[PDB]
Amino acid sequence: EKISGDDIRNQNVLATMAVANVVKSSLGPVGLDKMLVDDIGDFTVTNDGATILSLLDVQHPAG
Amino acid sequence: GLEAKKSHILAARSVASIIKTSLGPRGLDKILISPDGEITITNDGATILSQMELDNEIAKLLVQLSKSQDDEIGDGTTGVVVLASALLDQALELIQKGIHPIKIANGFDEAAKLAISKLEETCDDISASNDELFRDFLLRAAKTSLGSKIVSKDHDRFAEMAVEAVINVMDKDRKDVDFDLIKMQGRVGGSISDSKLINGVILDKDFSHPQMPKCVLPKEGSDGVKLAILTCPFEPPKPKTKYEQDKFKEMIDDVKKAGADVVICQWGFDDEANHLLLQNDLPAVRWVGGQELEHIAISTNGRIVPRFQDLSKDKLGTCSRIYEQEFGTTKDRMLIIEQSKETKTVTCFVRGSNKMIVDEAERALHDSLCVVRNLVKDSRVVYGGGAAEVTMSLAVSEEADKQRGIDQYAFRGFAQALDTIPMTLAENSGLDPIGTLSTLKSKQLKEKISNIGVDCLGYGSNDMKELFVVDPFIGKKQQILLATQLCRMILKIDNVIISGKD
Amino acid sequence: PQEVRKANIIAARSVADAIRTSLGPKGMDKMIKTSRGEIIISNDGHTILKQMAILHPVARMLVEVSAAQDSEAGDGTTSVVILTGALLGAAERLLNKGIHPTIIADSFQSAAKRSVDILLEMCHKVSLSDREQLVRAASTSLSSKIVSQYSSFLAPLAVDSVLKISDENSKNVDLNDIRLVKKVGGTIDDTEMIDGVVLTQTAIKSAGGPTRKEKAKIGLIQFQISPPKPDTENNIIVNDYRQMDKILKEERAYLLNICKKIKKAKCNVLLIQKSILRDAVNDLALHFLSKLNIMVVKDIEREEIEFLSKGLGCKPIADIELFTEDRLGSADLVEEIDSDGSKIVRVTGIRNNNARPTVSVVIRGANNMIIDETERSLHDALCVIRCLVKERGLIAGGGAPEIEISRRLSKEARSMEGVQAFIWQEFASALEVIPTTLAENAGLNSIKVVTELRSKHENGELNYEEHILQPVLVSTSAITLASECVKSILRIDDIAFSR
Amino acid sequence: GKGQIISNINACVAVQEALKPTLGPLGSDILIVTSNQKTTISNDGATILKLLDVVHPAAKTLVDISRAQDAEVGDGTTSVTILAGELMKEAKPFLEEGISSHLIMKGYRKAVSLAVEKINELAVDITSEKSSGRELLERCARTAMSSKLIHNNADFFVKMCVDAVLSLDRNDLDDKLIGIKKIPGGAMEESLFINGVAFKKTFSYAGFEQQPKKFNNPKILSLNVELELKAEKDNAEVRVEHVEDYQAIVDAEWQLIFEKLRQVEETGANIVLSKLPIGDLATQFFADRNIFCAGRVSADDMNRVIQAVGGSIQSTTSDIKPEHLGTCALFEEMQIGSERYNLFQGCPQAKTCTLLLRGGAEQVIAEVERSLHDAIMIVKRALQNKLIVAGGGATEMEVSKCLRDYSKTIAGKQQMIINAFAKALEVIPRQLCENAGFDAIEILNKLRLAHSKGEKWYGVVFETENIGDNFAKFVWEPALVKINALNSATEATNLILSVDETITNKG
Amino acid sequence: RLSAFVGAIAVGDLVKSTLGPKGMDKLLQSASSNTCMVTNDGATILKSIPLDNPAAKVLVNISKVQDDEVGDGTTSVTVLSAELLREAEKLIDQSKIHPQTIIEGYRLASAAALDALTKAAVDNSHDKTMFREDLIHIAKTTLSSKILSQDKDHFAELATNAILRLKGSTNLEHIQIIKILGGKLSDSFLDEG
Amino acid sequence: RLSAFVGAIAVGDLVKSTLGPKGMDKLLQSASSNTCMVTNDGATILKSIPLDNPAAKVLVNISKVQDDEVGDGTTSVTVLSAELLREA
Amino acid sequence: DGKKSLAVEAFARALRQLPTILADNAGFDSSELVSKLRSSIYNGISTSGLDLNNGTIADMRQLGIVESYKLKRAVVSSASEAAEVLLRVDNIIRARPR
Repeated sequence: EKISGDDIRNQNVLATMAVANVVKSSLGPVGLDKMLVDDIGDFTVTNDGATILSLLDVQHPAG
Repeated sequence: GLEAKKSHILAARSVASIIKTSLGPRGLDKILISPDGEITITNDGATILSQMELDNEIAKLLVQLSKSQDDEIGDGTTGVVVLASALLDQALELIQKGIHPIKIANGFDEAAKLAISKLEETCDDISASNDELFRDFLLRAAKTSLGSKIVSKDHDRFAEMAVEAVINVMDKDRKDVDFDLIKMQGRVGGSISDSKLINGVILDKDFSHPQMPKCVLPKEGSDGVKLAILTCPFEPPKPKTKYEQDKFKEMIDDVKKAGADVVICQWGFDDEANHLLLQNDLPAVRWVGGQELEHIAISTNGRIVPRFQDLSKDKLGTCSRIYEQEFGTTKDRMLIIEQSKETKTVTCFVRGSNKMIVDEAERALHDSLCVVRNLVKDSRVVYGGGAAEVTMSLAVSEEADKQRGIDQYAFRGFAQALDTIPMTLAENSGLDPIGTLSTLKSKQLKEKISNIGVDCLGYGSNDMKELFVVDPFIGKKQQILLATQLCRMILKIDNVIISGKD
Repeated sequence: PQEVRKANIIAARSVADAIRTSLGPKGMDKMIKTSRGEIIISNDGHTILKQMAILHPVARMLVEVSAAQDSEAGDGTTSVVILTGALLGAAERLLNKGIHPTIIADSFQSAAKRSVDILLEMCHKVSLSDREQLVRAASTSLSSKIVSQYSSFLAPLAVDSVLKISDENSKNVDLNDIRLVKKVGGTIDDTEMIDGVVLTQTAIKSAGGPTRKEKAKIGLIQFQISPPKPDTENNIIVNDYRQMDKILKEERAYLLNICKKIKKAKCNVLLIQKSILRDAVNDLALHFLSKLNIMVVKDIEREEIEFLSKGLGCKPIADIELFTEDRLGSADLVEEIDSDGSKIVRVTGIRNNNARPTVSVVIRGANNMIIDETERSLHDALCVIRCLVKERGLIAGGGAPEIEISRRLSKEARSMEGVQAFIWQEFASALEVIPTTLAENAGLNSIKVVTELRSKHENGELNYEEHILQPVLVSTSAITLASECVKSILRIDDIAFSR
Repeated sequence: GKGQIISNINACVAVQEALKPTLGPLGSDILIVTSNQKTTISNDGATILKLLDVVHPAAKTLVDISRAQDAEVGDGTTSVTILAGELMKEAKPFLEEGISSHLIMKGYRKAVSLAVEKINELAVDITSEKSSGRELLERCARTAMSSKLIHNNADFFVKMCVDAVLSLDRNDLDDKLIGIKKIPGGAMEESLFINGVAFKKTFSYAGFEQQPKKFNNPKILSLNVELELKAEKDNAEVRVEHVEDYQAIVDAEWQLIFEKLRQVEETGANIVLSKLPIGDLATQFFADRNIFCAGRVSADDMNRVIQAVGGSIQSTTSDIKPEHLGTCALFEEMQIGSERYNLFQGCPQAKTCTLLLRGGAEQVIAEVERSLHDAIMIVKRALQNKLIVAGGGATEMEVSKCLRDYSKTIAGKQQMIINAFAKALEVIPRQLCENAGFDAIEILNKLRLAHSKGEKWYGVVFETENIGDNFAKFVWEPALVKINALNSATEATNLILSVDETITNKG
Repeated sequence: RLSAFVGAIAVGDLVKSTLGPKGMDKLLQSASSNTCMVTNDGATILKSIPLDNPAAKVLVNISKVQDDEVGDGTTSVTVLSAELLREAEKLIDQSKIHPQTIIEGYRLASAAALDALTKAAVDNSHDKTMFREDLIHIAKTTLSSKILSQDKDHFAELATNAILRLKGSTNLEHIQIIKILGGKLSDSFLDEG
Repeated sequence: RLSAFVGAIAVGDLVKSTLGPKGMDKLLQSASSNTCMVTNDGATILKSIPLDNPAAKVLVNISKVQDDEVGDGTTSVTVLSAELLREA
Repeated sequence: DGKKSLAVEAFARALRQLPTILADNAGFDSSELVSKLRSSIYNGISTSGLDLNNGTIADMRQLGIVESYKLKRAVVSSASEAAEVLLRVDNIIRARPR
């Protein structure tokens, strides 16, 4: 598949929107954390935004 | 937005694509079906655009485009639409390149003003040389518009009808020509070889009885022939809802005192009344239309007399004579009224072997009359067929690079849009429009600038000089005007809102 | 059958529509995701078309055009694709007018041949005797590379290398004869141009190797020193210490006889082709050649075999029986220079009658990204110099000559007659796409900038103060290869399955 | 819920989007097809919104506020809707963030209250300073006529335009009092001004070459009944067996018609006007007495005749009073345009006039007539209101400039709301540059350069693309338009954002 | 008959664009798609394309015999055979003609075609220099439709002077073709060594 | 272009069998089915059969004038007029 | 001319369509009789014509089959003029039936 024009510009914004919304709640000392569940069924929770982005699964190549 | 600019070009192109192949002397005819069930076939866009009913608001501007031009010219009906549609083709490519339509419309205005000044230097004059030379080029000028019709066989005979009819209705000092001063009347039956040119009106009457003289007597060297125009018939009166002998004497005495001979009325006459008119030398004419009574008073300088007691000498129309001339073996046997002096109006006599043939020769003859109107008003004349679009394109293309602006692309597309007309005529003539377009250009460059047109009519070459095809210069200026003016009005509409019919 | 040609133009124009936005340093990159899962991105037009995995055959020809564009001019692989799609788009409206594609293909012949002579009129002819313009042309062309300051010393190195291997009047100059040898270590400022050749490997890593020899002969030997290994099945069992030495003496006798014929031939330096099948040279033979003072260099890649058989003037040796001294080469001095764990070997002073223009340049650097981009950085510099040697003169880039040719071709064609005027003026309208993509990718207004360019062409000239110069061979090989590419497309009237 | 408010946002933009190309004198025209099957094309926002008849209640508010703009002022009906609907788009992202709509509407009324105060500061009263009496109105008419096909002939058009306004009392002026009759054909520079009123002259009936067109002081009389012999519908049914009685009933029906016909001669009026067609019977008897009569006159032209010579309309020909008659100074019938046109001249009591226009086509003259209406409103409001403000981007950019500095001293949500209202003021100069073909990206940035140098009068040049002062361009606008536009746009916007739910009952 | 007449026209419609110097090239693609080659040779197109029509296979074996005698003009033979079958559909259906009569009609028509070429054949025995020019013009028509048409003007004297050096049997075993990469096509020369 | 050619051939295909003394007669039927008649005259067949093609009515109207001028060979004129358009 | 060559040639073949259809209506062979009739008339001695009775080509003068000059002239004339009208029309426009 090949997509050109302004259609791909709107897809790149929506792809990076869901990825950026993950760290918006964790910013600052008052920020909140979240759990990352894998396919095995285990999970983990931490307040560090770098650890969440390391284990974050991004399917779209833009994100 | 987007879909608006793209749909307007495609909608205007589809409507204009109908009359493209029909523009020319070799153009193609069409079949028009009237709502009453009659089938009409004509190549003139005036009838085609009027008969075709469409709800598209974009194409309605093309209907009003040739509506005002039909009275001024009448031969540019299908020529202005194709010329205006060519400007929309080049304007669509400029929109996709990021050029606003405002600069496109303003660019077409400067292209028209510069191109008109080019044809003003190359124009020639006819009547400015000799009066006899004027009728020389005018006689063969009407033969061009008659080549696309069945008239092309008799075109040599009918060429003298358009010239003599205009001279009678015009003055040397005034030089005023109007189409209302010329009456076009014809009936079904007969042939086209028996049609002559007669100055006067025809009442289509057998004079109600053969004993009446076929020629009006001068009445002891009187002045002309005094005829009566009345709205009431000559007969014993009858009510319209649900003594006779003495009534006849009272009506005849009023005619002798006024000095009238021919009695013209709107309704038929009694058979007993015509018996006493034989010995009194008083011819009677019955069954005359109401509209025909108005045209008689204009030519014969008469008046409308409503009642018998209103008869007067100044209200009687004066003509030279009234006679009944038989045409072929037809049993119609109409009447001919002559003048033998300059009138304020004329009437053409047109016949044909079929209904549509009568309307074919009637509209073709009227088209040549409108051309003569512009030749008298505008002394400057040029050969318009195939010359203008070729010459106007070369002048704008050379001056486009010197502007150095947005109008440079508008001038390039303007010259390419003009080339659509000669290529369209080349496609109608059965030749390659690719090689024909530049063939007209190259002959105007290496040799000299002249008028060399399309091969549709045919000649040893493409030159229009010897072929004697001339077009009015004032007509060519108004054709490129309304075409460019409407093109700015098409881009002027940025939104289309159409409601329902309640 | 026209539906095939109408679909081939649309399919090819859709490819050039994405490539025309990547032209220039301000062009937009394209995301490419391979089927294997590797994600790569770049603005190179040749890289996009190579990894695109093109299926449709007509679109596959654009890859060969970009490959031939880099093999000849070396620059403009993106611009040549844009011009190809422009002629297909301009000829699309010609098909609606009833024009057969053969006339369109034949009309491009007179337009391409005339555009070359017109381009030479506006071009300013230069000469190879002036080195001031040659260095400035190669230095400014490196502004597209990571190192701006280190590009100043690289310009005169590439110019002086070509002027020594080329005469005053030359035509065909092969840049593949100059091999760039990259090695980890060193710096960018330290670079040397080695006359004869430079290899990719060391000589002897063990003890006893001289590693340096004066007045040495170098030749290619495809043979290899190994113990006898017949293709049949054998069994070796040694139950006694005397039996092991007996077989060893029989093997060392065969290993020595190979070295005896080499010593009698006065061979200072030897070359053995690397073969993973069997062993190249036994360790016992290295100790035998150590006392003989014979330099041995192993692990020679197969790519350099054809390079060493030409520039060195020697011949490949398949068997020792056909090995003679007359088939070897000559070298004045052979030494191994070690700079920061380099141990690189250089050869100078060939002095052979069969010698040809082959000069090797050594590239040094610390990180892998240094010697990598530098190899491609100097590769583009030799291409610019190659354009001036084949065709003298240069033109000002930036879409200026594309419009100037369109202005002169449109005016001179108005004096033609008939078909000559209509069709042959459509080639000038397709040349405006090159300056248009340059203004759009830079954020400038499309129509407004092009109108400003047409204003200065009547008064001014092609020019120069911005130090932007495009070689003439890029513009020459553009229209030339595009005329043959568009012709080969329209001449295909159908595509059928044949097996 | 919030879904109804979002639905009202796109409804206001859809109405605004249609009025964007109609903003400005050079703007595009919109095509509207009424259910009456009559093609109507105009750039005036009033007529545009009245012919749409939008069923949407919030979109109808933008139509209703345009009628209020046409009532009090009458100019700027297009810009008042564009400015009102612009706040719908600016408040769209604020609704998703949780900002209440009432806090947004509250910040507008504080910004408009401060904007009206700045309008009076920018309005400078000037009459006789650096200007004369005649050149004051002439320089204003050439501004609206610029960038048009009449720019070359505008020299002769201004003289006829200024004299049309001065022909009426300067205390009460109305655009409907100035008549305009389109004459197809002829040169544009040959048009003349008429002091009286003219009509179409639809009379189709024969009897010409009588009733000469050269009069001195003819008396005008209004005709009601029909003077022709045969009636339109009814008749008289008489059954007689006598031959002589057949001719008697013909004159008997004519005797009843000649009764009221002869009474017209007793009045002694050479001019006879009637809304009904006059047959050949009345014009034949009036030919010997040199009495002119014209039928099939429109009702709109008959009302102007009463206000011209001070006439009256009477039912019969008996009770007509002598003071109901009127006369002009000169009567001349012009054949210009291949058609004869009657006109009146020299009426001192005339409250109306007529301005004839000539051109190459009817569609070309229609653009000249509408381009003149924009110039008449500028000439009319010059003498009426002495307080004028600089238009064409001048005032529009400054109102948005001051609100940016005043918002820095205000804390809370109202800071970004005023900044959003100041940004909402940028749509007016935008569409002016887009509808004129100029680039809106470059001019918007270049205009803000000199606009920050302290001079508040910098406008936008409508002729050649550039930034500069409209004071030299002679672009003038009254202060009542700028004040009422901000109040009408805010009042209409406050009613749309205040609707939480739309309830519609079917029946 | 419907499959043989229409099937033979479809075969002739493929190579009809390969006839003449102004003709066009036909592109072929296999399942692997990497074997695609652009060539104007009619023998390569017919032999490579598989066909399930048994009537179309007849023209394939006949074209092999024509290619062995000369090697050119094989495209004109297929097109001429296809035009006779295309016009035969109108002769059979609407013209009421027996198919054997059509076969006998070509026999009487072939005798008139050979007699026209016999009366129009003119040769000059004297002035062998003029006969050499005739071999130059014939070689130009054989090199047509091929890339060699560029240098064909230089290749005209190459093939003409080569045949004049035989003076013996027409067998082609005397002329050996050698092809080496590098250099322009115009660098070819004639060598008897 | 296709409606005019097929429409003209369809008119000629009706009277093509009525030409000559050895020709064939065409049968017509109405809704009542009791008005059926057998005649080979082209003037009776063309005028009775209604047609939805206005281009086909032009050939019928021309044949009406030709039938009054001579009266014989009207069928041959209709067929010959269709042969020129069929070969087109 | 070039474009007028096939147009005039097509008119000659349309003239032979009348005897072809006439032979089909009679039941005879239109291919054999019409073709053999052209060979004898081509060069000299033009007498015989198609006979619808016996099935051979015999003399039309002996069988008493002749046609009038004015009758055959109107057939070739009116048909040639009527064919040009239908071929010239490239478009058909039908209004709303009432």
